Amino acid sequence: SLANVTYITMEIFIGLCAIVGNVLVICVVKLNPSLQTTTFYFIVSLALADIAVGVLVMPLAIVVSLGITIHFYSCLFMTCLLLIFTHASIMSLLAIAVDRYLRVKLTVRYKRVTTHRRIWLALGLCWLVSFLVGLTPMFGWNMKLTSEYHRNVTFLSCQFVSVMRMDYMVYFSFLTWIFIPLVVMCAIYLDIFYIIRNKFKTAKSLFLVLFLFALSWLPLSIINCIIYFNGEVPQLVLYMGILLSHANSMMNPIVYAYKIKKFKETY
Amino acid sequence: SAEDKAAVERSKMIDRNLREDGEKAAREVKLLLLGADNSGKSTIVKQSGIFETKFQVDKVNFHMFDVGGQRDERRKWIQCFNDVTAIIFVVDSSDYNRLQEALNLFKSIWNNRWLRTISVILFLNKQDLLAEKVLAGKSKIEDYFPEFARYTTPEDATPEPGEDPRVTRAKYFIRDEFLRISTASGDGRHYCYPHFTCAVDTENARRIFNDVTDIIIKMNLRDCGLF
Amino acid sequence: QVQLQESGGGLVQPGGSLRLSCAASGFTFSNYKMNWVRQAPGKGLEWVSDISQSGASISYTGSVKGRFTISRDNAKNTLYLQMNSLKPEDTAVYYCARCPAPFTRDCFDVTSTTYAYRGQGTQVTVSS
Amino acid sequence: SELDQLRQEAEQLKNQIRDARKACADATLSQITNNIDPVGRIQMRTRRTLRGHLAKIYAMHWGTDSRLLVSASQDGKLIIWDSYTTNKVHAIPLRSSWVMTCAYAPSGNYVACGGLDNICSIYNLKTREGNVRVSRELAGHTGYLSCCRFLDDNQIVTSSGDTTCALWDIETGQQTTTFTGHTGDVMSLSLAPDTRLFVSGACDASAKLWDVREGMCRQTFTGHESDINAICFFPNGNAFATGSDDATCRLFDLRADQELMTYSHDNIICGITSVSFSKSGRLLLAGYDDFNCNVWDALKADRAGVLAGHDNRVSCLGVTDDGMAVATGSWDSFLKIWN
Amino acid sequence: SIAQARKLVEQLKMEANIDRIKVSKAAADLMAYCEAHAKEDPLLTPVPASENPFR
Ligand SMILES: CNC(=O)[C@H]1O[C@@H](n2cnc3c(NCc4cccc(I)c4)ncnc32)[C@H](O)[C@@H]1O
Repeated sequence: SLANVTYITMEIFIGLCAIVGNVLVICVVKLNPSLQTTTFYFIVSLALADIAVGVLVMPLAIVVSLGITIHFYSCLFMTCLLLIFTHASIMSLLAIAVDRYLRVKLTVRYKRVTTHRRIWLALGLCWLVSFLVGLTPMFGWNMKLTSEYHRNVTFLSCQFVSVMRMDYMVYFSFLTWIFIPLVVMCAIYLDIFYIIRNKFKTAKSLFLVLFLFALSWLPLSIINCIIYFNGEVPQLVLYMGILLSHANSMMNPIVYAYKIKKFKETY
Repeated sequence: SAEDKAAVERSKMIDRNLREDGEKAAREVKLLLLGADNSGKSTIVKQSGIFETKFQVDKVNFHMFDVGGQRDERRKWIQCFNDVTAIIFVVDSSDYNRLQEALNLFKSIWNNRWLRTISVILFLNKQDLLAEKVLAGKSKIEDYFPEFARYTTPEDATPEPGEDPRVTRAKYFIRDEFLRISTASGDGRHYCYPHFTCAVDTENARRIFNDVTDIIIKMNLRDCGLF
Repeated sequence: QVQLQESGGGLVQPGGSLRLSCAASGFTFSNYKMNWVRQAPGKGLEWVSDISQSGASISYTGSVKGRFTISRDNAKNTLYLQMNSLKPEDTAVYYCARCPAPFTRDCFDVTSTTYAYRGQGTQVTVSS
Repeated sequence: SELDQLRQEAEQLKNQIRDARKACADATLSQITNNIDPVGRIQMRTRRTLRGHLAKIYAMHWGTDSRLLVSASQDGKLIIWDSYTTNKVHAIPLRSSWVMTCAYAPSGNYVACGGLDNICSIYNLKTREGNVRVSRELAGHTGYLSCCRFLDDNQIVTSSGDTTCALWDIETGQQTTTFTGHTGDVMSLSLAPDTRLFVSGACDASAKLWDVREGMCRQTFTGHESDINAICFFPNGNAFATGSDDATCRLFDLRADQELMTYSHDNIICGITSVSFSKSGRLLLAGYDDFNCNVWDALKADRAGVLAGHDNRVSCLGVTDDGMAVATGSWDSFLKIWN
Repeated sequence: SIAQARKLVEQLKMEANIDRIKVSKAAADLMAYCEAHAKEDPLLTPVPASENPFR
């Protein structure tokens, strides 16, 4: 369990950095009323998801790695909570990208149609879709339906492999909810780049937000695609993928909030 | 607490109307119209106290504020226009004697601490009068601007069809005089949009719309950190 | 009491030289950009030159470039204007105008008719 | 000839006034108030944040009940706040959104506003129909109206950008008295507690003491270097403080006819938009362009504290009649109540 | 301009003929006013939260 000890001790480091960094985001936005703008509602929604990664996903990523003998549905709800608050971070990043697309495409009409009412519905729909993506295994995409062996299994050791299905993780969790937003985010951030050029310091900003999404969500997703095609993956490179998936929630204030001048001035 | 509840209900009703009026106010684009008496700023769009001109381009309502009825000293009342989307600066480009006065006024507006976040839509008006003054040859820019003798027309210039090279060199020199000021201070916070316009020009409202669109896009991108 | 006192103006032959002095009092001279403005007979007020607070940023109007040399002495609180190669169109009442606010790159209203931080002026007459 | 003679006579009179002031300046306010104990660290905190204005606030005036205040923001709204409960009592739509000043009548029945429209608009808050309507528009100023203060329900002194202050009769809408003499445009006015006098600060770096009834300028106070944006009368009426763009606040005494104290620091390079005294006059609260309000010990020239809670330019500052609160409006579209 | 200068001279004559007290006397009066009203200055001496309407 030498790699498992290093994995747990690094999840805490990623998790504590995630919580501390993203609480300071919601504080600045709440302590300065001028930063309660249309821009920071997506940042606050992102920050709430990233805090949820630190407090509800990071401790539960440890519990799914220790293999404690709990009920299948108790383990399923713990693993489902790993996918709710991590897909909420992904949809919040899509929400920022769509919001940044409306600044370049709606032009003068941006601050007229995107009222506070329709952003709360948009951010609420994102969080609602985040829950409905994460609560899909609780509605019969669990491993119980794969075979007739898993129907009668109660009080198994809580591992991700034994409870979650790779059909959901490859086709629903990555190809519908991580790859399609990434294609949209790449499409948004390539269209934004061609408008700022038609009218180096702008390519750097647009690539960073896009590369760190890909650096954090593609390594874990490629691993899940290898094991779905009968391949094999080492456990240490796997743990790094899980660490990279929770590292997005830590690098989000520095890449999204800190680039904003009004935020960086107070911090 | 019977009257206290009514006060909160009245305050919520009042705050509701402020939100409604703020949304209506947000649909209007506030512009500051500035220029000398000979600038022809009153005939730019062609649509007492401070005079307001309302024009709409592509369902976007622009409120152009021409501040008449004030004295020649403007260092205090121009601070009232800190939050306007653009300052529409109109220059009589033909009047060489008052070009430096326009340049000094543009320099003051550009470098003012309450106007340094405001992009300026520059209108180099009276291009028809500027063209006939250059071709006549009686009035020389080099008498008022010795650097015009060493000035060459930029490769990025877009001369009008059938325009004399002397006229093109003259009008772009005046543009570069204002653009020298604009590039010297205000690093990416605000930009200058120069336009060569005449008295009979009918596309100035479109030009303001195109620049204001660029300003608001850059303002929105600056808020999210992208610009 | 902000007081600007011009001196050195007078009758000068065309092509002659004339040095103006602006004694400044009532304000910290080194904190303000200083201006020279004209009053030609029958013409409006024309800005001639400015010098920055330190004295590095110096700009002249094009009619006097190569001929006028503005300078300041913050120690003596004096604003100078060396007017060489004087032409008859330079016949004007020359006022030293102080920019209204300290530590400001902008200089508003120094050419206004009733500007406050501007001296009474000195008469420079360039005639044969 | 005649003009040069008049200028030389004016210089001789100015030297005579300067010599009289120097003869009366045996000691300074620093010397007299050297032995008094310092006020300590005045740490006021934001008790109420009034968040209804959707544009920069240019001015705010307190009511004499010390509970209701009128705020003028450049969105065309005069909001009257119940500062104890943050309730908006009124929201008056303005014909001209470029409002630069607002006044609150001592009776509380009326408010005023003005700005680039060159018109002081008087609004009746006690209409029989129950809705606030404009009662009188005061036209006659040929420049932007920078400040206004009610003496009563029928008289109001309005200072404007036409370099003149005017005493109005609201019932007739006419200037009963015009106060001329400022060469630069007047930016603020401060009524004396007995309302027989008012001091006006202008952009000519001079503050003039006016007699309301007589209509003449009794005393002219120089000493500032730049445009006097703010003026406020000491609670006894024998002195007043000014705020200017030269990053200094100066206290002028009427009966000494000269500056007593300069409230400045080397790290302050921003102009003063608003000044206001406390009830005892010991604290001089001044709003600055560095987004902060420095509380000044008026007797010892020591920065007692900083009211740092605004993200944009502090344009107005008001202390209640009972001294219980300090309202600081600003260009961040928020009013903050401090004590 | 002659009328403007003449009006300035007449105003300066009015301002030069005013009875000015010493700066020491004025300073003493201001200091006495501050010390006589310091107890009733809430900003100077903070009031208890019970009597403060903004607590
Ligand atoms: C989109 N939200 C996520 O990816 C989160 O869900 C968890 N998460 C994903 N993928 C995992 C995994 N994949 C190996 C594997 C091996 C065999 C079968 C199966 I099903 C899976 N292992 C353990 N936690 C995994 C991580 O916490 C992420 O932050």
